[PDB]
Amino acid sequence: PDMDTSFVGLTGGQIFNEMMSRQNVDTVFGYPGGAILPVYDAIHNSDKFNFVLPKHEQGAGHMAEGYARASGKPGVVLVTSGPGATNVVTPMADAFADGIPMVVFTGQVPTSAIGTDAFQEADVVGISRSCTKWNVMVKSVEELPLRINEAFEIATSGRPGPVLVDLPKDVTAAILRNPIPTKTTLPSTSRAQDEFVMQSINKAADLINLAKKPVLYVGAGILNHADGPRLLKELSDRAQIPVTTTLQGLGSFDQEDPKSLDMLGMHGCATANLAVQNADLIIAVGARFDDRVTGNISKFAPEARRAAAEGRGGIIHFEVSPKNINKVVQTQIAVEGDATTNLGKMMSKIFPVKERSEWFAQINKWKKEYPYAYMEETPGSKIKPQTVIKKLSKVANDTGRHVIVTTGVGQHQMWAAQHWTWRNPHTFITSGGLGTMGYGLPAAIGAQVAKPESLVIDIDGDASFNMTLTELSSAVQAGTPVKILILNNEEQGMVTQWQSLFYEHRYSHTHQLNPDFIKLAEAMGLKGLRVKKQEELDAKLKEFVSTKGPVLLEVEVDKKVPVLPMVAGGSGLDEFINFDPEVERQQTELRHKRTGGKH
Amino acid sequence: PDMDTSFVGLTGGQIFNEMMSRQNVDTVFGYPGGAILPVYDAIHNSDKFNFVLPKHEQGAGHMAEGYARASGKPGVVLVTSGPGATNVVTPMADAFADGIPMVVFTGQVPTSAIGTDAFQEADVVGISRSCTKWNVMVKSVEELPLRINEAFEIATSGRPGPVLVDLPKDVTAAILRNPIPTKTTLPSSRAQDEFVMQSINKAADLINLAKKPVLYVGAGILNHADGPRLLKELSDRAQIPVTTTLQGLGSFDQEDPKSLDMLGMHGCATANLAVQNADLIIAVGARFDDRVTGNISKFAPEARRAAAEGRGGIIHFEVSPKNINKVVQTQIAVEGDATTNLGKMMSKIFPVKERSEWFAQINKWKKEYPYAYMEETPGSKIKPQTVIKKLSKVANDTGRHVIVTTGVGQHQMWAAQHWTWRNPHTFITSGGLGTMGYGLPAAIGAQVAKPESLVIDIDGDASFNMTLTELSSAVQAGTPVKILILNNEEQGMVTQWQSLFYEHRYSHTHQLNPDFIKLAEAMGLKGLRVKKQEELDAKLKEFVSTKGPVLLEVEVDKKVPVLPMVAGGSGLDEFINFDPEVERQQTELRHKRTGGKH
Ligand SMILES: Cc1cc2nc3c(=O)[nH]c(=O)nc-3n(C[C@H](O)[C@H](O)[C@H](O)COP(=O)(O)OP(=O)(O)OC[C@H]3O[C@@H](n4cnc5c(N)ncnc54)[C@H](O)[C@@H]3O)c2cc1C
Ligand SMILES: Cc1cc2nc3c(=O)[nH]c(=O)nc-3n(C[C@H](O)[C@H](O)[C@H](O)COP(=O)(O)OP(=O)(O)OC[C@H]3O[C@@H](n4cnc5c(N)ncnc54)[C@H](O)[C@@H]3O)c2cc1C
Ligand SMILES: CCOC(=O)c1ccccc1S(=O)(=O)NC(=O)Nc1nc(Cl)cc(OC)n1
Ligand SMILES: CCOC(=O)c1ccccc1S(=O)(=O)NC(=O)Nc1nc(Cl)cc(OC)n1
Ligand SMILES: Cc1ncc(C[n+]2csc(CCOP(=O)(O)OP(=O)(O)O)c2C)c(N)n1
Ligand SMILES: C/C(=C\CCOP(=O)(O)OP(=O)(O)O)NCc1cnc(C)nc1N
Ligand SMILES: [K+]
Ligand SMILES: [K+]
Ligand SMILES: [Mg+2]
Ligand SMILES: [Mg+2]
Repeated sequence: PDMDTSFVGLTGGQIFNEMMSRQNVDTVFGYPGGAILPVYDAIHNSDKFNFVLPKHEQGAGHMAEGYARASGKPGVVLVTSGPGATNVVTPMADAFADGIPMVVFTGQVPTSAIGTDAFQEADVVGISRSCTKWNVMVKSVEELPLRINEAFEIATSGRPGPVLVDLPKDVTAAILRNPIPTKTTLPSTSRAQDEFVMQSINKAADLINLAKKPVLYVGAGILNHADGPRLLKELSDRAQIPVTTTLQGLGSFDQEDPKSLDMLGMHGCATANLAVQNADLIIAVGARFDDRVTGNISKFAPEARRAAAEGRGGIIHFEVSPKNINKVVQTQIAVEGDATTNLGKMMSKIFPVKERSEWFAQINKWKKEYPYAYMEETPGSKIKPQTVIKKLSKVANDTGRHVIVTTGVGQHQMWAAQHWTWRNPHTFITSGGLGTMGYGLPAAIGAQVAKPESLVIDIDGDASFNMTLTELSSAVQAGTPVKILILNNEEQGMVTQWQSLFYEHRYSHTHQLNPDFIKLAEAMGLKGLRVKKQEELDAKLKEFVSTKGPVLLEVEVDKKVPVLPMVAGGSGLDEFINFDPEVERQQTELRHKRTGGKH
Repeated sequence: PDMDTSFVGLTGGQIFNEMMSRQNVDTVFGYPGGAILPVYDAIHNSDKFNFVLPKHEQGAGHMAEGYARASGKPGVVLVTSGPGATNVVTPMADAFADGIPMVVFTGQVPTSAIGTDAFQEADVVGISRSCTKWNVMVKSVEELPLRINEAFEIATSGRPGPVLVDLPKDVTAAILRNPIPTKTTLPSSRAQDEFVMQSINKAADLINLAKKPVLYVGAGILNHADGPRLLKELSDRAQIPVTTTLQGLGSFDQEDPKSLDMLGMHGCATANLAVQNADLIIAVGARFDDRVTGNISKFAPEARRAAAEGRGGIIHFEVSPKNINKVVQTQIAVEGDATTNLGKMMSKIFPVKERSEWFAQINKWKKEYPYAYMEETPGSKIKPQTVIKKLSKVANDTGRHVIVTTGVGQHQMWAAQHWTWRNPHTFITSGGLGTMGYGLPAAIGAQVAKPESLVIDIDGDASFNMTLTELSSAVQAGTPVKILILNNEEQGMVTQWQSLFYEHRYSHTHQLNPDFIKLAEAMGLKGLRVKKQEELDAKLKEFVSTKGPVLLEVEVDKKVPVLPMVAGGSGLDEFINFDPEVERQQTELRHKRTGGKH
């Protein structure tokens, strides 16, 4: 084994510093602690990268995710042992669900104290086993470079995800006394395989060229390659195929394009859902058929399954991970690998399509029939959440700046998804798989660090905001001019919505006492704005976006407004609840009675 | 009968409600979520117990711990799946380290969706395996009563600890269609009893033979209502000096002349010396962790010789056999509940007249190595230690029951050192895991447990930031907690270590703080601040007197080291002491190395 002596003499901590440089890391989010001190002393005043300090490790994790989402690079986290480590479990679980590249370094007690119920000791490798693509505890400093390189490679390959490297204090404080393999200190296809993939591509092209009512079901995977959107559009334009995206796919397709069906799924656009239930061929690109998208699985894509049975269609799946191939529904053709790459190889085999009048006409009728309708403002009423999104979307867009939107979890999140006009990739950063409330703020901060020149807006919910509102000061300390928008309905919207629907309006502990958000913002060091009256919304939104420096804008919005359309329970994607002003008014009455006038 | 049907017809959620009643649960801390909704609908407006809502599940967990610590009852947590569950990992790990009784119920996706990478699904049982005494996923509603009972029993027996019960939505929503064994619904040795007796005997002999005996007491003594009482008895009967661990504070009255105070890396010098010179160490409810033993090979040197010459050594009253002879080899091991065995051993103890020789040496140390520090000079900043002493008196002079919670760091050590501990179950601090942010949420839980008590949270600025959002929860729950922030605008304990071991190189140990007073006001509490020495007394009195929750920020002197200190490979007797000169020279050294920034 060829040896390297360049790290000989350095401490684990110093080697760590050098590896961050070699891994092209320009930002690290962390919080110091005793066990990890050897590494902190090493990166003290280091100019190899910028360090962002949160008030809580969970903040660090979510900042790393936001950063990764906006930059495309893996988010690096550096925390101490014990509580410092357990505090980043949620962010890891979150990054694991949404496939976000993240390398988490957790300090650990000295190897000689491990297993002795030592001070601030935790079985981090054990705890994080199920919420990381891979993890490891570095046994010796000689092993450090290697592990760091494996971590970054695993985190950024296949389906991106989080990895954890446990760093024992004695290992990071130790000095390298031995030369180590040159390989282990440097970063980073079968002919029959590529032969097999080309075969898959040909079969997929054959099916596409045969389809009469095709639909592109696009997900996050298309955004893991710079040319993803470009090729997706080319395919769409070439074969005249309408496109629908998941929550994590928004931004990949231009919603201004006539062929846009918008988001599909539980709270998706009726047109998109209808298109999916009636299509003879579903081309899934970088999407995992999760349960918030498929509706009742036995009712999913009936027309596509029928087409399959008749051998004239079905489902094509461009998936990068074998774990998600044929996991939820049986597919006819599975094109393994990087979606974008395979779309590029397949293009030339796709026959150019002149038009699909029938199909598009049907889709257009649904578009006229099922828009994202809702109860708009009326004289004297409170501001409507949906209206805020629509307006902010325009104001933000009219600035001509690059816009990135992050959100919390709940109704506001769904309305942001539905009513915002998505056009640019890597501009919507939201927690979908795990759905972590409190993701909004810290994610926005990370995103702003990744894209300093972008207008980063966090469309949050009051309950979600409370979870991590302490990072508000971090935004100030980090110099991230994030714009925090709070759609305040003084309730846990998404939950109350379910309680309204399935629990006869019995709201069990789903209404919390909020602090004065404006005074809070002021106390934290930001500008604070509030809006109650419809008349002032436009002015405030403009001041909000225009303000230089971090700013928080609270918008008092109407309460108990349900998010629609809605497919839940055993309903098929085409069996959605539609908005009805008459029914809303009826439900309202029924609510006041059932809650004894409480809500 | 053998079979019980008092549940047939009920939903898992309703059964859960009934079980909380049967388990004598009067408080539940939680946060709703989709997966756990069936249980929330069931406990809706339930009058079987009070529900406390935090802003974050971590808050719920720490509130449960504080509640458990102050009440003696297990803390019950109810959260949803996915993020709701992962958010209580830290509190569980914490409760696991300090042996706190806690039953955590986490909602889970329907059994039919488990393993499909379902919405808000997490392998909770897997994640929490290493930080819970036991955990389980309820497979069916028939199994619900059983699991709930096993959980509470395991959480409250042996060495208390946290347990987690995973509740699948389809299980809690399901209706019980089958009658279940009456036994399973009701809230639930050997001949080793001779070995214990033999031990209790040999220990009593060894104690009656000791010349320089020391009582090294821990949290274990507080796990029994008669612990403190029986501890004093033994101490008085055999005239033995008593030193307690951080988690032991409050089990022994520090007013008694036989009190050595706290031992350990930041413990009283006298306490450490006594331990190092003792021929016999009686360990009661303590696990010899590294923050106490110092350099293990240099620990209890005289106790060793006494052990080698068969005239003493180490006696250990431990409930968990796993912790016996885990750190240091003991001579006698009395298994079981410390309090119980102390009662059984009492009579076999010869009533000592006096130990004037031992006490002479001990009182010699007390006069020489007290908790000294650089006191306030004119115009200088308020000293953290002073605030603690002053508050200790003010709080005490109110005649109310006082409970103190803290964050993690220097302020925590100063609270331990300079407060005069006398009542059991009055100091609630995170020691094993040492979780910053524990202070506030713990105080809230403690206040819920003891409504009439004056609950004070002695926090640090950095620690406070971690969970400062629960400030509004305090208001919503109606818990008039008193939040004290010793603001040194730094991560004190870490800067102290950076000053000591890393040549005054403060790497990311200075966070930007918000306006604590405006923060408090925004959260709905009264906010007070103190900068001048002259106003400290007035503010402390107003602080304690204020009705309702209140926060007081006291600007204190920065870069103040917690002493004495036993770090690295130092034995408990090789501690660093306070020196006025040494400190002035250290300040100048810090100024030179930092250009003048610190
Ligand atoms: C309250 C709430 C409501 C929600 N409502 C909806 C809704 O109505 N509709 C909806 O769609 N979502 C909704 N979501 C989000 C949902 O839970 C899922 O997180 C999301 O739909 C998953 O989208 P995705 O499959 O595109 O992305 P991912 O879950 O990230 O999956 C991407 C898939 O693409 C693969 N992949 C990754 N990279 C590549 C590559 N380079 N080449 C090829 N394949 C690749 C991955 O292996 C994976 O299988 C909601 C979330 C919450 C919290
Ligand atoms: C910054 C910081 C500084 C610290 N500094 C110090 C210091 O200077 N000195 C110090 O002492 N601590 C210090 N600590 C706390 C320390 O880390 C340990 O948490 C603490 O000393 C453990 O005390 P304990 O053994 O009494 O309690 P535990 O750790 O709770 O252990 C109790 C033991 O008693 C047993 N037990 C429980 N119930 C019973 C029963 N009913 N009958 C019999 N046995 C029972 C248990 O099995 C266990 O072995 C510090 C913590 C932090 C965060
Ligand atoms: C929290 C760090 O814990 C260590 O990793 C650790 C654990 C068990 C035994 C010895 C050490 S050690 O003696 O290698 N290191 C420390 O004890 N460090 C340490 N750092 C800080 Cl900032 C505070 C502290 O103690 C109160 N202790
Ligand atoms: C978050 C709870 O998730 C469920 O446990 C879950 C998981 C996978 C598949 C079906 C369900 S389900 O159809 O039994 N329940 C729900 O889907 N519930 C649910 N509750 C809320 Cl408050 C919001 C929500 O969706 C946006 N969904
Ligand atoms: C959640 C968490 N993150 C990091 C640590 C590491 N840590 C232990 S003590 C300490 C010092 C800072 O506290 P502070 O509240 O400012 O009080 P001080 O020590 O200054 O009195 C730190 C950062 C921890 N214990 N818990
Ligand atoms: C409560 C909940 C979603 C949304 C609620 O409220 P919010 O005010 O933030 O937004 P709206 O829905 O009211 O807009 N689900 C459980 C949950 C608990 N805890 C965490 C960290 N994440 C979660 N998803
Ligand atoms: K849209
Ligand atoms: K004391
Ligand atoms: Mg809300
Ligand atoms: Mg501090």
